[PDB]
Amino acid sequence: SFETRFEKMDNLLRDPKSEVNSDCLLDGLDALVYDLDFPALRKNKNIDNFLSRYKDTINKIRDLRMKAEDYEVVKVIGRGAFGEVQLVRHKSTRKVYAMKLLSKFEMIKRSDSAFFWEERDIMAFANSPWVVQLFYAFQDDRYLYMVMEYMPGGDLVNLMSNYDVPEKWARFYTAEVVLALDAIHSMGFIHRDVKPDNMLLDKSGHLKLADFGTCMKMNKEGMVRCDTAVGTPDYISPEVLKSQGGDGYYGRECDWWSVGVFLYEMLVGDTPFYADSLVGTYSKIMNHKNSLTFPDDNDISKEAKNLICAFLTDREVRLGRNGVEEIKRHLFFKNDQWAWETLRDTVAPVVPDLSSDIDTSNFDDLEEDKGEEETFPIPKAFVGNQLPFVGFTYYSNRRY
Amino acid sequence: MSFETRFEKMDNLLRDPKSEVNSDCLLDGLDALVYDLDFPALRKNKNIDNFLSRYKDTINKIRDLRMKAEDYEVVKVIGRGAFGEVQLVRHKSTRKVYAMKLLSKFEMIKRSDSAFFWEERDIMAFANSPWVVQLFYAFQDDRYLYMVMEYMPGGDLVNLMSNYDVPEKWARFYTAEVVLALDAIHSMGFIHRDVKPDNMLLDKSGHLKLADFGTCMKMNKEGMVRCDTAVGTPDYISPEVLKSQGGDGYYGRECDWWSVGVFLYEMLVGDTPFYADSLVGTYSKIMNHKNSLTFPDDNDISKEAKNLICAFLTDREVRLGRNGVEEIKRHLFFKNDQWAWETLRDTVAPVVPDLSSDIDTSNFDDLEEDKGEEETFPIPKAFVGNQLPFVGFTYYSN
Ligand SMILES: O=S(=O)(c1cccc2cnccc12)N1CCCNCC1
Ligand SMILES: O=S(=O)(c1cccc2cnccc12)N1CCCNCC1
Repeated sequence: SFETRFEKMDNLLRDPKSEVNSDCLLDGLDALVYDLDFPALRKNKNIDNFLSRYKDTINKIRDLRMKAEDYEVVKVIGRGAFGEVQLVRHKSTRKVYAMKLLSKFEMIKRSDSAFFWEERDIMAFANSPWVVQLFYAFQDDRYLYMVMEYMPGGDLVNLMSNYDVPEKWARFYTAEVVLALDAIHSMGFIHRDVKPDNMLLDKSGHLKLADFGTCMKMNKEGMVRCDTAVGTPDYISPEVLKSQGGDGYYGRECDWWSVGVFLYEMLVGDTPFYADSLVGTYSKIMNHKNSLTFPDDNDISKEAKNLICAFLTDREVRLGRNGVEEIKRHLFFKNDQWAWETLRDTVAPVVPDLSSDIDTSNFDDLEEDKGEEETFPIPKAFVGNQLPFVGFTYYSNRRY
Repeated sequence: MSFETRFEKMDNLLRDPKSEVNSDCLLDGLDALVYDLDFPALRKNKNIDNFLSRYKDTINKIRDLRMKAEDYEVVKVIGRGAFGEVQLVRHKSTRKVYAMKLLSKFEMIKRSDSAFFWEERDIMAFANSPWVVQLFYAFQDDRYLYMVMEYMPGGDLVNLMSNYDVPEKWARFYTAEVVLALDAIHSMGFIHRDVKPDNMLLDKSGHLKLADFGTCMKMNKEGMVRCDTAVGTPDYISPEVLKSQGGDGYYGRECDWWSVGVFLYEMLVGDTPFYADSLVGTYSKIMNHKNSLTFPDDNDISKEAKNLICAFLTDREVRLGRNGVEEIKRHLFFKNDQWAWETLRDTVAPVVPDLSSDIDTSNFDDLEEDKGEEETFPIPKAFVGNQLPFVGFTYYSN
């Protein structure tokens, strides 16, 4: 029908998940002009003509659309390959955020994943108090930007370095993590990289997961097929580690194993598979059956040792293989301070005391500035480097 | 501007028809970027092979959903030449009759001239004047631009003049409607440059409208328009536009009035005042208009008619209409007791077409067969971008 058509087309233009919404189209055009405006390319009439036709237009667009200079960088609060994360204040709204920058070039400079789609998707649509929230995603010719909510409480790595974590606390966090992961699993993802670095605390001291660059959609059997291991040395599960071209087919248990590693570390202060060198940790992980030993410390409760072991074991017998409910029913969690379904409503073990909306006391210092890093080389022929990053923008068609 | 402002100015830009970034335009940019990239040679680049593999599913569905050629049933061709054929079409779904124009993307690309259509699209889509043929839909594909306009069943003035020995009363009426039409086009800030009987069409009521505006241009600060472009059929073209072969020339709107003069002479005489066997012949006689312009020894043509024709057919500097349209309207030739300017298009036309059906083409000559195998673009080894000149042409009405 002539009506049905105008409508479907209207929906494809609106839907916050359509590959051709205003966000995708404005991006598509923005990408083109960006990937054409080079003297070597302008030699071609069409290109030159087109660009002059859209010169005034494209410029007005880039001034109306969300851009980097719309934010006042309060301070850098995290770095990594592919880019950094900075405490920013939106110049116009005065609203404070944690904006994540991603070097378009760096990711293109061998990253073999396009990981950022998962992260954009999850943080933008999860709508879970366990997931860091993405408010805006925009880009330019050099960086991807992810305007997320700021977690003033800092990460769990920082917390652990400042306190000798008592069981009560360890229980609380392990519990919030378990609920957080369960929520991510519910969205149909295996996290694959559960670690204290990605565990952040809000202004109330409650946990949220950030950084989902390793998340991968589970199949109908609830499994994942991967020939190359992903994650972190200390926390990678024996199966994700051994994952080979021979198959590489594991379930969500790999996350629970990591939770065990997480628990062991809070109580002990060391990782269950620490070694002189990374490669040592590798051997100790595969040999978990023998390498998993607790130091002679009379303070790790029976239950704690039990759960840690229930997690740090071969997938087939690992606690969690039979849904999250069997983890929750473990004795280690048995307490008289909270119940699972109301946990994030109980008072946290460490509540941050913040001086201002931009208080970064719970984040280690970092240099700032650096000096504009090298990006793509000026094209001699049409390369189209902005094409892989079309539709990343989350601004014109976001969900409400 | 607040964040709310900025956000909304942008969100409205996506919905404005008069916007180059409207959703339709943007959808072109993508639709196009798929065509001028989906070549085995270009697939080598991953950013391309990936970009295309991602939008394959989507882009196809899009092209099928949007307004496409096979949405129209071609009733009969009613005009050809230029870069395509004007055909009588009935919308398959709405069952509405339209005059659809086609423009070979390749043909334009081939012989430069791939920018004229912007003016025509704009004027016919936004003029909103009864003196202008209306553009309802403008869509495209990889090969043709399409301009779904309103059908003018009364045919053109060329046809009318070939069937009647135009009397003065009639000549006056049409000259008057042309004058009003052009003035309206001038009001939008355009110099027409190509006023001729071919583009003068009559509606079902026998009233004039201008079609084909692919020669109009925006008047600069002082109301002029420089230009350098070859000239086809100079019969109606003015001395200034002619002496402007190469950009070495700025002319006013009075170039259109000269054409109106040519128009009037032809209706009353039956031939163009500067006709010659060759194009260069006509051109020469046009330049030597101070001497070449003669009237036959049959004083059928009235005093006023001879005056106006001469008032138009003269050097720009002294040409009638250099002091606004009002001095043309006040000419005696138009002095009559049948109509007044401000109500002219409300008076009964000298020739009202009698139509048999909504698809009656009796007032249009049968056209030949093209037999043409419209050449196609060659497979590019790099990025040619033969779609970029036609990006933002797509236009829909509400
Ligand atoms: O800056 S973060 O990358 C970071 C990522 C994502 C969202 C964030 C929200 N607020 C603060 C920091 C955030 N981060 C802080 C210290 C370094 N460890 C990783 C967590
Ligand atoms: O068919 S047309 O091309 C034509 C052009 C533009 C709009 C039209 C609208 N209705 C009918 C014919 C139309 N045309 C009549 C015959 C040949 N002379 C040129 C004008």
